[PDB]
Amino acid sequence: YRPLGDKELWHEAWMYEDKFGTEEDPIIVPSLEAERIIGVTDPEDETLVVWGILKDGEPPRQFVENGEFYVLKHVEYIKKVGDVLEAIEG
Amino acid sequence: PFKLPLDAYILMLPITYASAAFVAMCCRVPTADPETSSIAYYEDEQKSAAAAQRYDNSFKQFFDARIRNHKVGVFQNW
Amino acid sequence: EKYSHEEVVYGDGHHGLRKGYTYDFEHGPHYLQPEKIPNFWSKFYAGTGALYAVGLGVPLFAVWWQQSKLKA
Amino acid sequence: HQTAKEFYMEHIGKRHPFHVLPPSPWPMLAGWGTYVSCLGMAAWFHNMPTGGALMAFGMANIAWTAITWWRDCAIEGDMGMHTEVVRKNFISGMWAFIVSEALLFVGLLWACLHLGMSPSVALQMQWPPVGIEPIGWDKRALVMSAVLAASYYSANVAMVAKDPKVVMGALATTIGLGAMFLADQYLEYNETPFTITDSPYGTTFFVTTGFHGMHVLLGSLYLTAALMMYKRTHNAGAALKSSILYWHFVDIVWIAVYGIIYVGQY
Amino acid sequence: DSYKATDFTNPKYNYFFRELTARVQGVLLTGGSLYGTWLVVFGEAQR
Amino acid sequence: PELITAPYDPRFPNRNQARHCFVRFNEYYKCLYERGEEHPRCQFYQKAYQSLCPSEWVESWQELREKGLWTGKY
Amino acid sequence: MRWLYSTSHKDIGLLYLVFAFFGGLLGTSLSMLIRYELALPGRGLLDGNGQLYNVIITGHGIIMLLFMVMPALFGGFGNWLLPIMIGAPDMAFPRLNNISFWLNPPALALLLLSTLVEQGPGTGWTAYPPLSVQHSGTSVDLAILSLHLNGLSSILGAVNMLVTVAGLRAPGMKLLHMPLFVWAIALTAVLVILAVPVLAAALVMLLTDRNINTAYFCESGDLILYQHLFWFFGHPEVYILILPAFGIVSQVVSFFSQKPVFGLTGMICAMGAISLLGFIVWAHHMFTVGLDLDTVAYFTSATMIIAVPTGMKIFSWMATIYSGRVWFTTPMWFAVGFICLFTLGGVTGVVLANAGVDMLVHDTYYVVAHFHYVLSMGAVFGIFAGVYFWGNLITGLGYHEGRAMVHFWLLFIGVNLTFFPQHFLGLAGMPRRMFDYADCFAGWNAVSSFGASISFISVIVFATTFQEAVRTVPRTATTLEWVLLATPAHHALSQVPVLRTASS
Amino acid sequence: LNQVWMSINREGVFYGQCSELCGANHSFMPIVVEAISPRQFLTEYVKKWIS
Amino acid sequence: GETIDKYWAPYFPKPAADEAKKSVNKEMVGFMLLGPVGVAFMLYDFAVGLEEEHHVTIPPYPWMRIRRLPGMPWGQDGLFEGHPRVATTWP
Ligand code: HEA
Ligand code: HEA
Ligand SMILES: [Cu+2]
Ligand SMILES: [Mg+2]
Repeated sequence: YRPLGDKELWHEAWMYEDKFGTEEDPIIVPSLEAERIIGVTDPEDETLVVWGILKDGEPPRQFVENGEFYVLKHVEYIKKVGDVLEAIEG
Repeated sequence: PFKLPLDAYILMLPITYASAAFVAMCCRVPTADPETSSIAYYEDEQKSAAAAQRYDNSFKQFFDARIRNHKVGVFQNW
Repeated sequence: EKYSHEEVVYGDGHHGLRKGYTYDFEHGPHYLQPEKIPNFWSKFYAGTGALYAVGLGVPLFAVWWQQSKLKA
Repeated sequence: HQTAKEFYMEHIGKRHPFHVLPPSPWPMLAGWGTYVSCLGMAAWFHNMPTGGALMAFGMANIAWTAITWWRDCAIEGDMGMHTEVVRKNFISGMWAFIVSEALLFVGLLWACLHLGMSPSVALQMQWPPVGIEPIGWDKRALVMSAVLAASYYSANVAMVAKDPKVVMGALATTIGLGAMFLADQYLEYNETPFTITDSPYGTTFFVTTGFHGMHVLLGSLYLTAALMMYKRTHNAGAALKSSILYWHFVDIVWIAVYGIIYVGQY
Repeated sequence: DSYKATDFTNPKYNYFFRELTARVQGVLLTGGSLYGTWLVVFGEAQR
Repeated sequence: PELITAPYDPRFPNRNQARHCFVRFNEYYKCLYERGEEHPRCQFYQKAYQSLCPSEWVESWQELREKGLWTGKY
Repeated sequence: MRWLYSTSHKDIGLLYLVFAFFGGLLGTSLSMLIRYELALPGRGLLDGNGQLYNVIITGHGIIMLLFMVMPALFGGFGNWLLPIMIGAPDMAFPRLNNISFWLNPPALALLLLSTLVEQGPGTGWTAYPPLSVQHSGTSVDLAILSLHLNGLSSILGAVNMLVTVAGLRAPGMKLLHMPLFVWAIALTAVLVILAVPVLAAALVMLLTDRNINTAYFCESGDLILYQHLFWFFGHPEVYILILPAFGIVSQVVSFFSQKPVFGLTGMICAMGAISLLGFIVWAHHMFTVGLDLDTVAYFTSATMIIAVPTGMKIFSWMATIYSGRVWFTTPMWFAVGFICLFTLGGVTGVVLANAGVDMLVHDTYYVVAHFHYVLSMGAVFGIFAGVYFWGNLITGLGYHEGRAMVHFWLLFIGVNLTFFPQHFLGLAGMPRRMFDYADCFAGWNAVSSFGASISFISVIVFATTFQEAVRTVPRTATTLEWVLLATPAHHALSQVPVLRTASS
Repeated sequence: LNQVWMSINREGVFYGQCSELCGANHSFMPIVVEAISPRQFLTEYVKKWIS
Repeated sequence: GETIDKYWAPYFPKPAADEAKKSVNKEMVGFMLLGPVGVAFMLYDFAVGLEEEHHVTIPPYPWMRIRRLPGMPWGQDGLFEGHPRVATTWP
């Protein structure tokens, strides 16, 4: 994970991961439903934002050019990281 | 919130000028001739004439030479 | 029941079509479904005509009212 | 109903810390109550019969709907619908409302400063006008200043205290010191040697002090409503902090009002 | 076990505060609005 | 022929000239009280306020003086 | 029940839009009487009743300023679009958002009811004393109470907007990633909170002068103090009504150019500089009231500085269209028409800002032409640009493209041939707020009255543009409202979307 | 009491109207200024107002 | 026992018992600086109230007792005005 200092404890991290999504090793995005809107910035320009829709049971998907790949996973609970695992502090 | 772009300081120079002009204008009004709550202010004619002529001259004496030269336009229309 | 604090706080747990709606606006995929109101285009044109008639006829009535007061 | 809480947990509560409301009828009733009270106020200005009664009827309807709305807000605050971020949203909203009221007071004191500094020929260029006796600063207004500063410090006591008895006593002390401000303002309004129709001095004095006194009354009622919720559960949340902020705002407004009108003779 | 009869936010008071007022005040504002409209329109000011 | 009007008073610099009217009207009656009735300076003040003040303003000021509602010392 | 008891921001925004359309219909109807009376010299359909003409222009100006543009931009598009755009699940105070709407039909009813009482409130939309005080009866009090209720509506809405922006943003989204529409609405809310209570104080002073025999603006008071307070409100008011139009133009131009906005931080600094300079130049409405020359000197020199940020915004819009892949539809034309015709209205403001030139054209139809350029080409074009752009997302109905271009061209022809001759009338010296003029002013008044009929016919054709919509499935977008279905669900953003920064 | 300093270059008849809204008959308060030479003004016109 | 406020409670920690009492004492010093003396003088003022009298009649200057409309919405005299002081005779 990234340093959790100066982060709100209820932000559901995975967005604070130390991993760049590749085709062979994507970032798994948890979801409470079969589809979920996320937002990816442009790696060469922070001011540019692209919103996309991930679907369950689909191949890895890239949103911006030279950006990460993402896979949705349907879960019952999403870890509200800031008190879920840094309280575990394993 | 962000990095102030090279434009924003060029904007901020006349904005600071306008704010300073506004503050100086609001400040000089309680040091003016008609802002006196008495009739006995005008019975000293030397001091009142001096104060009101000083209220005339400031910010107008910069323009006297070009008022006399009729520099009332950007171009020179006769 | 029916006046408890939970009814105040979480509303009434109604499910399905409300009274005369043909679509679930609260929990369905669309909060406005104008292709499911029966005879929608008659009602839309009647409502737009009424809105046009009132919005163009209120100042005319106020002109007629003020001038009927002088002419007396 | 039993599954409505279940539905709220499954779909709104467990996803984000923000509060989603069911449908409510009080804004529509409050708007039409303002309409009725405005018609009544217009009739009461020009001495129509049964106009003041209509204005009081509309204002009573507005006050009743506002109390019902605030009771619903307190009920929702007691079923634990408001997380910490919702309470910070409450504090930020009170800050914005306070800024609006402060600009209203700045507009009110603008007129006092303009009229007092340059007396016109209609007043024979004398301020204050002859016949008007100004209210001094070395008398009962100074007692009001001391009392309201004490109310400021007592409301500051209740903000940091953790003992419930000390909090309730400090709240009651600030409410009682606020009620002593108003009953003394009533005596100023009765003993004064000028009316609201006597010169722009009387006009500006009475309009500005009346708005300030109405804000003192509203802040005292807000602090009183905050105390009874603390009396029951020993927990107030955003009701205590917003009310203490509003009371501090009233105390800050009084400083400008006193310094402009009572000291500056404007 | 957390509510008294002296309590303003009692659940037994919710019908009176929320259901009865929603129709009583709803008809009172209609009656006040019609009378205020007639009073301002068809009334004569004495001041 | 030459026409004589009220001179420019340096004490009154603004575009609103009501105070010049009022002060000249008051200086006339101060001159009338102090230096007699037929002094040249009093006639100067009289022609000065007559040249500036509207007639309605002046007649309102003598009815306020006659009713006793003039705040001047004299 | 649904439309009476609502707490959803999307229902409240739609109610604001329908209300603003009703107010626009009322002000269109009141404006055909103005142009039908002024078509020919002499006495027209008003039978020489000047008080009724003053009532008509007062009600028309107040309605079009306060019950059309603000309920369409600030209340209609802002409430529908802001929580979806920043990712908030709802507003911060959902029931305050319903009373912010429901104080507007009472204010409209009071204003329309003041016309049927006595001889009506013929004072102008500015309502200057002692003309407003001299009016005997009830109509002026109903008008001022209507303004009070609308100001309370605006203050409540601004508080809700400012708390919704600051505290319900999506996770990971800072004050750099919000669209320029959000920044415009936030700055408009700040302006409303700082400006409306000064108007409320001035109106309370007006009621105490009228009905309590007080001494604010009277024999022993000062009447210039009213103009000071009212225009200290009123110059921020015209920037309140144009900033959401700037936001809508930015969103429309960036969409169909297939490009992001040029100079985002410059755009935000320009909107902030416009918001800040709008509070220190109010007295350019008071050049002819007899202020001292130093005050007039400052208010002349500080008014023209507003040209620089607006020019920066216009040039950045042109740079956004520059080097793009542009497709011209009906919202794209209303934005191009905005940028072309707002520039024409802005340059006459620079002329009016110069005080010596303003001594010749004050209270003439030159001023009328200026502010109908910056309001009928600036705000009305911005409103109609958003109606065709977001309409299938908001209402669930599409629009016929050919009839929308017919409506755009009828409107563009009508409003240009209406207010462009009024420049020549105002330069020649035709004064404002008059229903009869000199014989030589007949030609341009006939031309302008011909143009107003084309504008009215354009208003008629707009009701025929609506048709059934086609619905598809979204995948990606650059803003959050275009990955949603048309129409969205009642709880849009069923899961809260987050913004993830790319890793190393 | 707002003062204006004015000096006219040429003789003629100059027209005007009132330019502040003031009631039902705001349209019907026109202004006409007649300008003549100073010697005519001081030898003929001012003799109409000597009592 | 499954409320939203308790559900999100561990994610919003309180910012960190005798320091509270120290702060109460610090604020109560300023409270007692101006508290008892103002209450004592106000209770004195409540007993020296409507007993003094003024007989200074005011001449009816044009800026006194403005009556642009006849009377007031409640009556003839001002509100809270037991004894008008402006001359109604004038003489
Ligand atoms: C928003 C501001 C606005 C708009 C749009 C207009 C629109 C028009 N106005 Fe006016 N006008 C004013 C603001 C406006 N006006 C003000 C403030 C005054 C001053 C009054 C006073 O001095 O007291 C004034 C006064 C005024 C005068 C001067 C009168 C006088 O001095 O005596 C004239 C003269 O021709 C005029 C004519 C017109 C015409 C022909 C239109 C045409 O454009 C007709 C309108 C056509 C439209 C297309 C606009 C309607 C918009 C919609 C319908 C969009 C809403 C739709 C949705 C929300 C979906 N109006
Ligand atoms: C939409 C509302 C709106 C907007 C945006 C504006 C914008 C401006 N206005 Fe105006 N105005 C009104 C609405 C508006 N106004 C109304 C309703 C009235 C009459 C009130 C009444 O009823 O009495 C009025 C009246 C009014 C007056 C009072 C004059 C009088 O009535 O006697 C003045 C004086 O300074 C003024 C000036 C300006 C200026 C300088 C701008 C500037 O913000 C415009 C700046 C824009 C540009 C200048 C063009 C873009 C810039 C460039 C392309 C760069 C190049 C430019 C240069 C190099 C100079 N307008
Ligand atoms: Cu302006
Ligand atoms: Mg004017």
